[PDB]
Amino acid sequence: NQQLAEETIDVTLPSRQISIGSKHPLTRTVEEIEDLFLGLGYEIVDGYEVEQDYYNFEALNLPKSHPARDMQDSFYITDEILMRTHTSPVQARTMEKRNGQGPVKIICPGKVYRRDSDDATHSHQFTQIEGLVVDKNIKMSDLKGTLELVAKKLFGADREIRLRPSYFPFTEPSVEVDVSWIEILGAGMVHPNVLEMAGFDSNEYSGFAFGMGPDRIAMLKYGIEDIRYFYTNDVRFLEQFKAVEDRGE
Amino acid sequence: ELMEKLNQQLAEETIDVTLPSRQISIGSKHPLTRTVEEIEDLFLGLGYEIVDGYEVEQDYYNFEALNLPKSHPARDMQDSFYITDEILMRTHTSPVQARTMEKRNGQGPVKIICPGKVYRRDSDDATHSHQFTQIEGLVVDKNIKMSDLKGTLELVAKKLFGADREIRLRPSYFPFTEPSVEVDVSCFKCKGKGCNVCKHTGWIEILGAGMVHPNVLEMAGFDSNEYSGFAFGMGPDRIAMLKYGIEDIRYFYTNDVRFLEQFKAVEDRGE
Amino acid sequence: IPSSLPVFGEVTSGELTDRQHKTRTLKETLEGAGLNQAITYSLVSKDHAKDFALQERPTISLLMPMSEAHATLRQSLLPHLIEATAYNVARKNKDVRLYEIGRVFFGNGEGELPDEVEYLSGILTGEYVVNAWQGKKEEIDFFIAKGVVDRVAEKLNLEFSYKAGKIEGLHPGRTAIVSLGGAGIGFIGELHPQVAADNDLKRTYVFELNYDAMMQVAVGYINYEQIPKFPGVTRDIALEVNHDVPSSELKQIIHNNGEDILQSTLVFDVYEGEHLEKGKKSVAIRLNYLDTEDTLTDERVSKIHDKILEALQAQGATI
Amino acid sequence: IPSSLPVFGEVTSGELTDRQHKTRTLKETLEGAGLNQAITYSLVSKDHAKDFALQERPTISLLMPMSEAHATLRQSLLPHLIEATAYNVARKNKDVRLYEIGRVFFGNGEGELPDEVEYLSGILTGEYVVNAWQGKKEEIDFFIAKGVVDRVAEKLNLEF
Ligand SMILES: O=C(Nc1cccc(S(=O)(=O)N2CCN(c3ccccn3)CC2)c1)Nc1nccs1
Ligand SMILES: O=C(Nc1cccc(S(=O)(=O)N2CCN(c3ccccn3)CC2)c1)Nc1nccs1
Ligand SMILES: [Zn+2]
Repeated sequence: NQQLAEETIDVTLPSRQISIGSKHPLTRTVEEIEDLFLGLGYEIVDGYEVEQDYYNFEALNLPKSHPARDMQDSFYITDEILMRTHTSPVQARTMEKRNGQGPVKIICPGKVYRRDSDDATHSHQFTQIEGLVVDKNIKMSDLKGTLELVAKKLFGADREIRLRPSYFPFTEPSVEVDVSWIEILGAGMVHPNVLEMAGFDSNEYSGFAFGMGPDRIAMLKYGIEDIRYFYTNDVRFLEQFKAVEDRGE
Repeated sequence: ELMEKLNQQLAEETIDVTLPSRQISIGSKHPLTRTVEEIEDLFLGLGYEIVDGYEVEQDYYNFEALNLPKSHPARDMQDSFYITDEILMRTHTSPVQARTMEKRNGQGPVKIICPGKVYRRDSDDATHSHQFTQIEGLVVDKNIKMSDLKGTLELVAKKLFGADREIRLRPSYFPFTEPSVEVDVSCFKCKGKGCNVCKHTGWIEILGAGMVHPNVLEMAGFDSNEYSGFAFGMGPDRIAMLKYGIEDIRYFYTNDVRFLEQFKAVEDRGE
Repeated sequence: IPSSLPVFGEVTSGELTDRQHKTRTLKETLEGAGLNQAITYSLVSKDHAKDFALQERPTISLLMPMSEAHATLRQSLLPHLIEATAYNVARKNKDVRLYEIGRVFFGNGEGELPDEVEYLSGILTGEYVVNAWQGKKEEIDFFIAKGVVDRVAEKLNLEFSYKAGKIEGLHPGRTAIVSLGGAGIGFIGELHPQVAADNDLKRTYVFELNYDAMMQVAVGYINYEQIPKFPGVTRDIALEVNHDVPSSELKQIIHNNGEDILQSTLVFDVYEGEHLEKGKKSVAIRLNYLDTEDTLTDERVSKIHDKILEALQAQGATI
Repeated sequence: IPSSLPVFGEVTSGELTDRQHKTRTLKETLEGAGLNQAITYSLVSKDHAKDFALQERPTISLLMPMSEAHATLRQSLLPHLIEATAYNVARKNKDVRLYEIGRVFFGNGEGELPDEVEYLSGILTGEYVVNAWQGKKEEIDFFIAKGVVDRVAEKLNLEF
């Protein structure tokens, strides 16, 4: 009677917050790409961050002579061991263990290292997702198809993309993809020396591979102005990434 | 000044770290939801879509579209919860597959998974609930064969009961499928020669399946001279009961927290 | 029959839809806050079927129930969640936190399929945090129930608002209507003392939300904004106001007058007692000011702050 | 170029491993308790590389560091988590809850690849619970840090 009137609350007063942590935006972009590839039958594979030059370079078609293996550009620890410069060595090692038997269809996320000064667009440690498909009649159209799915997952389906011939040691033919223009994915048909070295028969098996950089994808997607924000862990940064996302309206 | 307070801290501030931690409580996922999610995961990685639709359904989709003509012994007003002569609580998740099939206008592939609540006009007890959960699947494409069914049902039994699970296919009859089977998993308890779970049989029934019947394809708008299909169903309630030794179905629908809060943690495959 | 797997020539990546994925993430969030997933019967008794319903909408009854208690489709998740709470409490499970996502059923007149609507609901009673040996015992109250409904909105990237509402079966004094884009989507409230007493419960809180409404909102991608380069300025105010003015009202007045720099507002204290005219309360509010493009001069702040004070004063809110 | 997708005649369900699944799950449960996922630099000063090591093992130093800050691989996740916390506090974020899962590195010496070990760590300071109008202010103490570890073990079905 008065009970109900005396126990009147102001229901608009601050609620007792039960706080939510955030998933790192680099991790978000990773997971999303994994989930895409899971549903196509791929395996996500994880490997060593400190690698042999065989796996990081040699197995990737970068012989002793190559500008890529320059001690000035990579973080060596001995002449034979280095902070890996990409997640390709996990893909090269996974291939060899398959023993000439496909299909391989793997996605390899993780931290990669580049001997460089850090600034707003360069971190000496950054993230990468690589993928590898090896199977009997893989053709570049198959690559193109997969790349459009990746773009569609990252930036939505109406987002305009651009495919440009290019060149990498470990693939041929090769491609770069821009999104409307900004580069995001590098990819190609795996070079036969690369199949041949990890014990596939390049007369039977073809392949395609790709890399992209979640640090860069995320910066682009959100307009994050400095890559180092990812590795500084200011909570005013991280807390902007609590919520779900949809495609949109 | 500072070293003096640092030291007094050091001397004063020792705690018994074995004391109860300040708990940050986790709620549970319902055991029925857990089983439903792992089956979805399995199917997602194979290219399927997870599809939901109506729980109150029309006779046409629940029955007719599924090759139970107005005649049939299952159309039975006593076995099913009707609301009118035409509209009933769905008895399985098939009507959702039937409707999705129909909207594909005779074009494949169809590959869908439909989890959800289903209803039987039944008194409840340790082994019957009038509202239970089902997961159906439907795959329809051009050369679908019964060996393709088998291979898929096998991934299902592995997903639920372990990498070493085998399956067994026993002849049976359902109106919507043909050939039809009931499917056992080998017992995950006793390795062979029998225990109380598999009832000293070695084999536990967990699924029914079959090749979709032409009439069902043709009614949906598909050409059964070019398209074939398989479909299957399973009961998360039964599965979870078998999996965990839960002894009474109604424990799922009572929401005793001393039952629920048992199911907080992750699982794996042990050795 | 040998064993094979179907090879699909239309290749398509299997993925949760957006709604499906949001629902899994949401259930992770609820669970992460201590709430157990309930699963209840859809069919209730015919006199329960309209409990907590929003619209008068017709109910759907079976032609031949197996059981008077399962005869009509619920128009609300709460009746069986309240029962499950009563059940638990009578078993001396005093701390009950449950949520459900589940459908409710409104009749579409005769011989049509009803409207099936997905709801998120839950119910809460007992302690939220306990550690006896340290004297910690946080009883579940309306505001922690609010905190759960807010954690929902936060995770889904939505904003809800709250306004006192009267819902039969809830405490008239501790019931809020929850709104999204100005539309009512649900409510949060303590159970009516009489309903709780019937069920032998203590202080118990439920919330029910139209999850379909929630899921229709397209949120897009997260909006990242760089961290402000410049520090803001905080002023506190203590506003004497008639006891029934909701704090939302004062916050709105402040935003309405806060021009470009008023960033947010936080009530940090409410005082009702003898040190203050009866029928008045004093509400203390922290005003936070911020320019992303410049540093704040005391004088630029004072100019607006004075405007805000006057608007408040003229709407009956004494400093 | 035609756009196509490769059709694998050898059919497999793409799924997270058991370990991958526990990880995603464990992360949600951490986030659920209010911890933000941090990602830190693997390379620390040679001087910090052995901090909190369990563990008396050789560290792994770069031949040619670019920075003294980033010269040697960490044997602990905390130095850079503490660093991030200090940073936040200096920037007046008083409430910092971070967890990280990431690797630390132990020398196997002698031109062998190191032991890379996945660690779960985190760091906590400030208030855990506030609602000031109600006078709720629950400071993070040792037994809340304990609750977080117990929630980890709870979730993974481990007995610590
Ligand atoms: O072939 C690949 N991946 C691949 C293909 C093309 C482009 C890229 S990318 O954009 O990420 N890249 C990273 C490396 N960059 C380099 C590195 C050295 C030399 C030239 N350029 C170019 C951009 C990755 N890896 C394989 N692993 C096993 C077998 S094949
Ligand atoms: O065909 C199915 N499902 C299906 C196939 C076989 C076995 C089962 S089952 O084990 O769950 N079943 C459930 C129903 N039970 C019934 C139902 C009606 C009559 C007889 N018995 C038997 C066991 C389900 N769905 C389709 N949707 C669209 C086209 S085909
Ligand atoms: Zn057995």
